[PDB]
Amino acid sequence: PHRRFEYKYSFKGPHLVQSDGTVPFWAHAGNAIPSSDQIRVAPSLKSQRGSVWTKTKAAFENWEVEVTFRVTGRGRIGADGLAIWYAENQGLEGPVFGSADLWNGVGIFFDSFDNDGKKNNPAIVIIGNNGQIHYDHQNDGASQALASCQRDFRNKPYPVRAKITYYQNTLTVMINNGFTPDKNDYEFCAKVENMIIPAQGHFGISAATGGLADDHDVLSFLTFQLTEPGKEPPTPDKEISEKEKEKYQEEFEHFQQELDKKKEEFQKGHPDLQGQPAEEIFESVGDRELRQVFEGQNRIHLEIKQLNRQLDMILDEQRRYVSSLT
Amino acid sequence: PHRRFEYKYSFKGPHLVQSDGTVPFWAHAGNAIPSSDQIRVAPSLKSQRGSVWTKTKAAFENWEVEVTFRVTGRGRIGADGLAIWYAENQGLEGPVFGSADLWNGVGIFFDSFDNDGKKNNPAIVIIGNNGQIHYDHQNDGASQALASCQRDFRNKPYPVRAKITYYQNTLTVMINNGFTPDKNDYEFCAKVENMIIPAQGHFGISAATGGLADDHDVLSFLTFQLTEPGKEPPTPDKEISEKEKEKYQEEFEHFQQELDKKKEEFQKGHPESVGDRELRQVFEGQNRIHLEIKQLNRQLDMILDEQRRYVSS
Amino acid sequence: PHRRFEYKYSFKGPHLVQSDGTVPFWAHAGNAIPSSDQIRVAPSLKSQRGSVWTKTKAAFENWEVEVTFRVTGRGRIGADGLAIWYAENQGLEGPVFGSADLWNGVGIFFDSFDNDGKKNNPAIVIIGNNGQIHYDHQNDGASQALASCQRDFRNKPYPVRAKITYYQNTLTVMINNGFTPDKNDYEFCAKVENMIIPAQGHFGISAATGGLADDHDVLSFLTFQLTEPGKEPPTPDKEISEKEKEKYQEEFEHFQQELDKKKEEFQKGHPDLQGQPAEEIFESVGDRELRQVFEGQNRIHLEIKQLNRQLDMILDEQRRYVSSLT
Amino acid sequence: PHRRFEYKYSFKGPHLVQSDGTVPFWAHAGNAIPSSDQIRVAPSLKSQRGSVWTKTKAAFENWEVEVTFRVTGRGRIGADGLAIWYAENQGLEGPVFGSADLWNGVGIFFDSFDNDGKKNNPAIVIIGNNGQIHYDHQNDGASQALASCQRDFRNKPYPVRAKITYYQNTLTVMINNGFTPDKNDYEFCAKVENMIIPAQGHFGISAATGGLADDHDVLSFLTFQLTEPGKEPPTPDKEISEKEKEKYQEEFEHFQQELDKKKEEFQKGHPESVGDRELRQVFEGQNRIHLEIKQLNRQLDMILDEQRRYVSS
Amino acid sequence: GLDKNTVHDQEHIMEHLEGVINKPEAEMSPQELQLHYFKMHDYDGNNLLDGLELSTAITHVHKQAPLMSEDELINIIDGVLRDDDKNNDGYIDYAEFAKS
Amino acid sequence: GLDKNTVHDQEHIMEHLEGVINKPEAEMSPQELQLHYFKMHDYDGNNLLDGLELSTAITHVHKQAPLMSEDELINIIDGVLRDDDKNNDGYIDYAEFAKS
Amino acid sequence: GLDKNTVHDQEHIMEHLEGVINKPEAEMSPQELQLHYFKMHDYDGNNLLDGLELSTAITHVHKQAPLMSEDELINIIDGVLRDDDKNNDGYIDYAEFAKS
Amino acid sequence: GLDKNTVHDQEHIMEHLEGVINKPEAEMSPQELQLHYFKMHDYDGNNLLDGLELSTAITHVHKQAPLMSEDELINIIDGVLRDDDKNNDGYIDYAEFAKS
Ligand SMILES: [Ca+2]
Ligand SMILES: [Ca+2]
Ligand SMILES: [Ca+2]
Ligand SMILES: [Ca+2]
Ligand SMILES: [Ca+2]
Ligand SMILES: [Ca+2]
Ligand SMILES: [Ca+2]
Ligand SMILES: [Ca+2]
Ligand SMILES: [Ca+2]
Ligand SMILES: [Ca+2]
Ligand SMILES: [Ca+2]
Ligand SMILES: [Ca+2]
Ligand SMILES: [Ca+2]
Ligand SMILES: [Ca+2]
Ligand SMILES: [Ca+2]
Ligand SMILES: [Ca+2]
Ligand SMILES: [Zn+2]
Ligand SMILES: [Zn+2]
Ligand SMILES: [Zn+2]
Ligand SMILES: [Zn+2]
Repeated sequence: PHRRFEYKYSFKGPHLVQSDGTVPFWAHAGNAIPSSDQIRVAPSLKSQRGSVWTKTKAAFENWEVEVTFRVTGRGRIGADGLAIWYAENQGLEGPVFGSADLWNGVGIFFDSFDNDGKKNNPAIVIIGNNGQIHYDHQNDGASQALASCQRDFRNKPYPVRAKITYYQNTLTVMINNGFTPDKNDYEFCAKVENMIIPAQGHFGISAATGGLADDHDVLSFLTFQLTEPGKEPPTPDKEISEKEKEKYQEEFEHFQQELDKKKEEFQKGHPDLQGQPAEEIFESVGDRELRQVFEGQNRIHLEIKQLNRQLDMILDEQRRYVSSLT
Repeated sequence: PHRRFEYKYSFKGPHLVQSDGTVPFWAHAGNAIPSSDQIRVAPSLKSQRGSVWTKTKAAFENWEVEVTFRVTGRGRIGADGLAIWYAENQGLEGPVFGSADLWNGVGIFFDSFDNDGKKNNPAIVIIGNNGQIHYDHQNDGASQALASCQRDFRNKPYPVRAKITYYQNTLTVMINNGFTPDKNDYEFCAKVENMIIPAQGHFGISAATGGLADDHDVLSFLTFQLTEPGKEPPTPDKEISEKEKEKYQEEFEHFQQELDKKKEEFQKGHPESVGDRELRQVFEGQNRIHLEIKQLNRQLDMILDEQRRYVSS
Repeated sequence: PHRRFEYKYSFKGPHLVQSDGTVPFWAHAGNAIPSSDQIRVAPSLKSQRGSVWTKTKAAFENWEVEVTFRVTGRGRIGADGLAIWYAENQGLEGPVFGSADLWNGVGIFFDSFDNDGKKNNPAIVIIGNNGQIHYDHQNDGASQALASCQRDFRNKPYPVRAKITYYQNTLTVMINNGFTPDKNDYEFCAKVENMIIPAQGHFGISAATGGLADDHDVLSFLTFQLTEPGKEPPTPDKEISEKEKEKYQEEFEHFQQELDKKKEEFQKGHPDLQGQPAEEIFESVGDRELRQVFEGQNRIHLEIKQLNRQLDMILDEQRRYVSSLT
Repeated sequence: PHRRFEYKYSFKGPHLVQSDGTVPFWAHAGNAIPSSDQIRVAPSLKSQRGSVWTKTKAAFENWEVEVTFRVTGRGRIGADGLAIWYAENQGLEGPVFGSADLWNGVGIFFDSFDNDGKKNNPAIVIIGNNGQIHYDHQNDGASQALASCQRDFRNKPYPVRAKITYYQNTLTVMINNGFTPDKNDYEFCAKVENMIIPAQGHFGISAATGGLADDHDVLSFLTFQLTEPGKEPPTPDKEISEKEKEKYQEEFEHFQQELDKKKEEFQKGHPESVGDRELRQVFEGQNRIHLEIKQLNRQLDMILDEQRRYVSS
Repeated sequence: GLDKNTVHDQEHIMEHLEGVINKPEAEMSPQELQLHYFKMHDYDGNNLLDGLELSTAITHVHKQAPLMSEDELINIIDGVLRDDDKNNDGYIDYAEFAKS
Repeated sequence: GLDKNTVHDQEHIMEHLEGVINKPEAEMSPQELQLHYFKMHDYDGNNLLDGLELSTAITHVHKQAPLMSEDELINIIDGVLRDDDKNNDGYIDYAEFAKS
Repeated sequence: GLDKNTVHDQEHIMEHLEGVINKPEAEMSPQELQLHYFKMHDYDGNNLLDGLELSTAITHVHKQAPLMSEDELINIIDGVLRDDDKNNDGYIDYAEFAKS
Repeated sequence: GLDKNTVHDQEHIMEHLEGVINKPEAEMSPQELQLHYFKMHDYDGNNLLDGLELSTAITHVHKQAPLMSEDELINIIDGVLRDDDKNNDGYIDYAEFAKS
């Protein structure tokens, strides 16, 4: 289908927040911390709840939503987790992943904690609700689940990219798990066929944290209206001539390569310019634990060196005392 | 020395923040996030500054502060770092570890980023100031370092503990590196003799984050007034009778065990993991090896000095 | 639907093998080791390949297959893995999970190694082949996959139970991951709709092992013919009377409880009867590594005790020598 | 003692089994599974017995065997166990660790299951036999144990190594527990003095599994004939000229480095993980601590005995 | 082939009950020992005798005669299932067993 | 402000006891309930009460009420410390607490 | 609202190119600096100007005046997109930018 | 059996060199190829050849041939050890190998 980007229902860096300190076209509430690069919906503190919702309602019969997010934790178990919503009303605060219950719409829940005890978490659960059903958070929504895929999204070297597509009453969620830096590496997670959602509603993200604490960050939210090939606009007749289209782009590319050649010799011209790698950023929990043990052994090593030196001194002085007396 | 705990210049859990949303007796500013269990002075976001400062000034000739904190980050490299201040005025915001420059007092800087490039970070730097010198951010304060240190306080299994003591015009910084959950496991890190500080100032804590981001959480900050054993005036008959204390304490120690016995059956009447316990056992074994080797060092010192007495004869 | 157990296409313990040393109605080949409790299709040795296939072909329009299996490994990464087949011809030996390629049928591959490098293994992949397509083992069959669910089946406290149902040209795979001892705890893994398989074929299991080595064991294979409620046999008119059915079962239950009461007081009558728990059997790889480190510290502890005792002796003897001279 | 390696009574990788499917010079029987890298003498299945025995008998007055093996099981409790035999005849099948009872010779039993219930397993038990006594399975051979030991050879990061030496009618069993990849890291486990064994017998290895199941894999089995330094007859001029040896060895040591330099660029011309390297570093650090403490013990012994010489004067 | 005297045999039932139950009975009613015969070969515990359990009931290892061939075993099991099982479940309940 | 009735409130000690102690209490001696008051307001586990703990004791919301100004709580805590703590450690022992 | 003098302004282009490129140019052709203007605000790197990048192009933080309200910003961005974007993609290519 | 031509086979040393060494060889000195023969048949890395390694050297299948009886290989290896090994260590040094 044909894709149209919608700016009023999207947000991204590196200028995510205005000078006021609020995301354009989005209202944030709870413990959300909007920054210039991402939104920390729930910080790694006990009992945090945050949400960011669109101000204006979106009337799209078919849509695509691309959410880039990172969920980080110190331990192996994680907090309550994240949730992407397309509802009728702004949930804001509440008990369901930092948002209100009894929502009329669709919710894709990235649940990191195993309340049910089934040992199948973290997971991605597609749940559609009509405003009368209550989400059973102690059961991880197992009875109410319309779709469930068990894909670990916590503690990844690269941000996790979820793509949620509503098209022909079919909702498909495809996830790039963040093992590779390539953005276009999406893999199928789940689908729901023949689901009815409200005709117009608000997009939203929410996050919550229980006894264990995770950092839930959303780097970018991207919204695309989808149009069928049969239902396309009649013509892009507005375009004047293809000749100017074949006259402008080579000048644009010539400018790009000239700018690159202008950049190259002066990147090395100023010695203060440097570069920092990102290899140190990623470390697994068990790897960090083993490194901590290796660091802990250094005290023992230094104390053994101290003991050896003291033994050397006592041996030498006993030697010289024995020589002196004899 | 005799220690008197001062509640006005201290904060700790498990109820650290009131229902209003502010730390009692402390003013937070910047990107600090006070919570029930700790204060996240600077979160792991780009360009974050935070500070928590006492409201009322402290008039102590000798003092001691014990600070428990965690500096946790995804990367091996660290953020700008953490700072503990005894100043004249509340710095609040500023460019020196999230607090104001040109302070009149002393600042203990836990610096986790190597701006100078000398490969000597993270480190603990004690810097005194009188208000007429700028802190050198790019040189990590090496030029004005009264004392220095080299300890890694980042990403430790247990929270890092620091005891900073001003006694007889001497400042001593002792650090438990966070490899053991023992509170009184401090090891000597730095000291400065004959340092003058303002006789009445504010106690503050601050944190800052640069391009790389760490979370600087402060779990507790306990301030003690120190007095000399001879300078403390003893008041006769001020204390209660000793026999009454004995009777009270014996009934209290009986009743606490009675309460424990009451709770033991009911906890299972109405209803740590593997690997975590294994890691805890590994760290306990490392601590046991460390303590045994220190005991061997003490025994070596004892036999050495007894041999010195014998050699003298 | 109505279920009928088929013994000729099934095998289970605790009498899995006859006195000859072969599974009844099944032919084994390769490095398979049929035992009295399970079949070790591929032992934990380098370059092992094993297969067990039914002798007679099964002509079922709808069927259910329940495979109980255990895949165990010392490390975190595993061998090539296991495969369940419903083919036209017996694959026996070959390069595809210990069985031949170019199979005409359906294969559910429990793949434990990540040949593609996508970091999405272990996984369960449903692949249908018609005899002309070649399984791309270096690509984990990603291009040829008809279904893929990422469920970790390696190193589980209880055996993993997969249920594969072909019904109305729909193939559903539901997996109990082995976290709980309850057999009837199946969770949905994958489905394929409108797939055409050969009308009659052989059931089979195969397993293979690459550079890394895993133990692949099959405890039980159970086959059920499925009949639609519309397509049921006309009547179970053969049954004579319900009165005898209501006369026999209470006598049977009375015998069962009498046998239990006969057993109870004589279980404790003989003191040699004991009981062994199964808690020791399960341990994770990282848990075993940490326990190995803890065991390794004991040498250091004992050597420190030896040093302390020697220091005590030297201190005491220097003390007595000093006292004697003075 | 001078050691001569005997290939006929040995087996090792990386080509352990021929294309026929049998170990050279060795006959396997029972549930043993010879492979290219090791022999799985008993797999982790219920009621498995396996044995590998030499074909030709050995006539050595003094001998030494080095066996590398792994006993790996899912559970903390172990199977029946492993056995190393110097016997008169090939036991093959039987009830004593998968080999025949009533053996005439010596058996070193690595027993990992506590049949007796004395909580002293796993253990290494040396049992001599003349053919007229049954091995007591239920008592773990405690009654007829010439020597004993207590080491855990199950589920170790590195393969467990054992050196069994018959010299001057004395049998010594030394064990590297598998905490280090060093081959010559043996520690004393047991010894028996003045034990008589048959002057010509077979070398065998065996394993058995009871209700609980372990995999007993033997990676290598190297047998050396031992001769005394004085008993060895020296042949004059049998060795080559020393200068010719020097020229040969210097050209060989040049050419091996030349080959390494040749391979280094081409390996990357046409093209261990994190955590595994961390675990290896942890084990290396533990070994370093162990070696340093042993060095401290040796220094303590040196100062102690020098003080004894001084006290004598 | 599931003969009446085979299930009604006392010695076979006594050998199977040896060890598991510590009360040896000199005599037993044919119905009682047929309940024991149904209970002993139900290894899974579902109180139903399927083809695989009858395979170990017919062929046996008792401590001889060569083990029965695959075709004859298939014929005997198929005959027993076709005669005694009327619910088409593939199993034999105790009512089905006691009926024939 | 360390009032006798506030320490002797049966319902308040019952509210603190709810959850942690499954067994409820109906009648209680004054020493019993004052020891519950001392133990429930001792979170650190050092068996001593300091100003930071008495601040929580006086100004915890329960289940409304205006939050006390810091000056008033400073005065109350200072009065308690001066009246009861003869130790001058900054910590209130149960001897010092039980005097009042 | 994407005025011709706004993109054609030399000082704005010079401030944005300050630091990133180390060659300051005293004069530049309007087409050259309009290519620079298109390149500077394409933060993502896809060579397309969407609404979110024009939001940071119109509203700004330069080191004043209060930040432009949400409704006016929405109207300006919607007008620019409706006038210059004809392919209904939601983005503006350099051909679309140079046309208007 | 440690024949001069078998050690001097250019194609056999090339076959052993394939894979491990990316660069192929066309002409080779006798010392060069005999050192390749010594190194490729030294798997343990001890720079010494023993009977277990010479057994693989003589009786490895490559790409047929009847597998040699154990007695013949015993005779060949014993002859090599007696002729070349003056060391009596049970190991063949490259001095001992280069004598023949
Ligand atoms: Ca959950
Ligand atoms: Ca769950
Ligand atoms: Ca710095
Ligand atoms: Ca520095
Ligand atoms: Ca694979
Ligand atoms: Ca894969
Ligand atoms: Ca035993
Ligand atoms: Ca024992
Ligand atoms: Ca049954
Ligand atoms: Ca039936
Ligand atoms: Ca307290
Ligand atoms: Ca006190
Ligand atoms: Ca763009
Ligand atoms: Ca466009
Ligand atoms: Ca060698
Ligand atoms: Ca030699
Ligand atoms: Zn029988
Ligand atoms: Zn209360
Ligand atoms: Zn600008
Ligand atoms: Zn070759």
